[PDB]
Amino acid sequence: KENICIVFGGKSAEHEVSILTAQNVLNAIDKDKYHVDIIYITNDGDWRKQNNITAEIKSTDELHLENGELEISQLLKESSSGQPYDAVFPLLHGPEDGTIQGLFEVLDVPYVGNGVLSAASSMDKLVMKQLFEHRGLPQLPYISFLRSEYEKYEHNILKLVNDKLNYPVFVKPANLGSSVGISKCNNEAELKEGIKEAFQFDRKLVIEQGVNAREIEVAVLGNDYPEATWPGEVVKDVAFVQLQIPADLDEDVQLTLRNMALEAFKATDCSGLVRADFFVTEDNQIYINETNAMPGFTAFSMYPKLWENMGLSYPELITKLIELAKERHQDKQKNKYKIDRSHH
Amino acid sequence: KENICIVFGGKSAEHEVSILTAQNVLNAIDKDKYHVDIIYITNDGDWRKQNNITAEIKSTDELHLENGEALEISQLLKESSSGQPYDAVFPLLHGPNGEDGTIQGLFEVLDVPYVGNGVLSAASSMDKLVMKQLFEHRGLPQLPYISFLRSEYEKYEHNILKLVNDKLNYPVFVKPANLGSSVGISKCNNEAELKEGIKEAFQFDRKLVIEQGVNAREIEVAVLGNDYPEATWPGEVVKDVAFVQLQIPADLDEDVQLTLRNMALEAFKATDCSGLVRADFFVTEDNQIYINETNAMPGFTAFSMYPKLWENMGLSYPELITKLIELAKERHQDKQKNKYKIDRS
Repeated sequence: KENICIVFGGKSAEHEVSILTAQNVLNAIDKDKYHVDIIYITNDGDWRKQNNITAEIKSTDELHLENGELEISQLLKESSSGQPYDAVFPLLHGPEDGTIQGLFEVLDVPYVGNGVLSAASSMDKLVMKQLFEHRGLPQLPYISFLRSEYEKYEHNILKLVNDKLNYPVFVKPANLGSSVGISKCNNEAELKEGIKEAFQFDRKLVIEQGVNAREIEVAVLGNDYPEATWPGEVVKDVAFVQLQIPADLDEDVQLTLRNMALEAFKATDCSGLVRADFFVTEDNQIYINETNAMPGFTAFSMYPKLWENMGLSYPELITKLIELAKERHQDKQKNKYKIDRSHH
Repeated sequence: KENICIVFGGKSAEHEVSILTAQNVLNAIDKDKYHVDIIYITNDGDWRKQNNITAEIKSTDELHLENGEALEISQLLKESSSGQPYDAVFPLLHGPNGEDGTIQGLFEVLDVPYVGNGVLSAASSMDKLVMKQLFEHRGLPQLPYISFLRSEYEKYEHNILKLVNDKLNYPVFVKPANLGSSVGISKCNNEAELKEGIKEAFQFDRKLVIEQGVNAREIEVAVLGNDYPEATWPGEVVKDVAFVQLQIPADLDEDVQLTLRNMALEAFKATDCSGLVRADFFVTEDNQIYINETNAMPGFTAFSMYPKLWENMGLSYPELITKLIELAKERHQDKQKNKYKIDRS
């Protein structure tokens, strides 16, 4: 029997979605196969652990833990069965991405999903776009700069936005995911204001050409030999979850999107999973928008539903993610041995 | 006094250097200005704390090392033995386990202010392929190179070997992308050697870089700052052949030195560094410049390149340590300020 730790909560009011997600995962997890503990990280950063979850959690209130089992390191290094975890499943963004993965790595705890680089890469929209560019994936025109750069080269930068992009454009802090400080700008005065607004939240920005496009998402699962689902659509009458799986798109367009999703996964060197989010215009021009390293993971979110469409049930998906974590961490340690052995 | 913690040792034989660097740093810190705790990470990865270093560390044996207090990872790591939070934590160790970027992640989770590079910059300059991609986007010159995953070599071996031939001039270097360990690096003079060289590197890493090699001079530039970084004049390790005395500034034309200074700033920005970086270039006999790598955690003994480059600029080793602390606090205040505004929208 394998020991699993679900970690959820977090310093933010991504709180409720994190708790809900944990309920879903806990209630889907195969239980005579998995011994399961939970750690609720409160907002204040108190880690509260409950051991050996056996019953269906009927209510989200159950998971707002009060009591806790030790220090952070002790919480993570040992399962309730007295032995290390086979996998820890983070269902929180760490105060951003990549930080909690660092902590797991320092503790040598096996964990689900993306690693440090890939998590942080995907959370920085500029880095992400540069990785996608190098890989040959199509993207909309954009510009990026640092505050230091804007402070010295404003006129030059604002000229770039005019010669290179068509309004409307979006100004987007590079380093959030929260959508704060995003602004749609229809002209240069709006752009100027958008930049000023945004720099109140971040020291680095991307200015992207807007499009009218469908929002098409592909789920990828794996480590070294990832697989991609048929795409799904986030259907919306107005751009500013209702899902259609598979997406109403030509077969050839679906195949291209599946293969680009695999390329996007590789470009940011993902592990475990990624959701690749595209723009597909009414003429079937395809741009990758972003990858999401920690996609919504509720029983009804796009990422699990894309897998269900392929015949991979939600309990089976969670199992697959866990075995991937196990494999990745096993492979890390084995290469350590070979390297150690080389040094000797 | 301000309150500082130095973290050193780690899961490696980086140990002896890391210990010496901790000594140097500690002896460079004015204890009437700073209250200093240290944390040693043993090879098995146990954290051991020694409080309130007040005297010169005349020898390493005066450090307790494994014999400091047994430390769990907890909110406590933010608190000095004075009972004040640390103003800055100075990591003088790598990612034995994980990558670079992992201890930074731990510090961010615990909201500990720390010196130097953040998660993404640390991790990106430790992955040679991401690093190269970032430098290419920034328009910095680099030697020709190819990269691939094991899974890609597995199914496209022929095409890849032919890409090497059609793109790279032999000899080439096979480099694991994710180690700084030099384990699995090899110099390959033809396809036969390359093939061997690839097979061997894949024993240790799942992603490789193949690079056109060049014998050339190795020239380094130090950069210090967060949002308004400054670069040193370049330096070089003194030697007649390219196949521990430094020359600072390097024996290079002034225009070449200036170009390098500015390239170092660009490399700093390309990997979104904080605190510092060392940019390491190749410069050929005809003054062709290629950035080799950035180093997010460059050697930091009293006699190391990074410190000596600043010394030539008039910034003493103690002043350099104080500046890095001040940049650490600044960065962390900036995060706190940003989180507040974000949260309040």
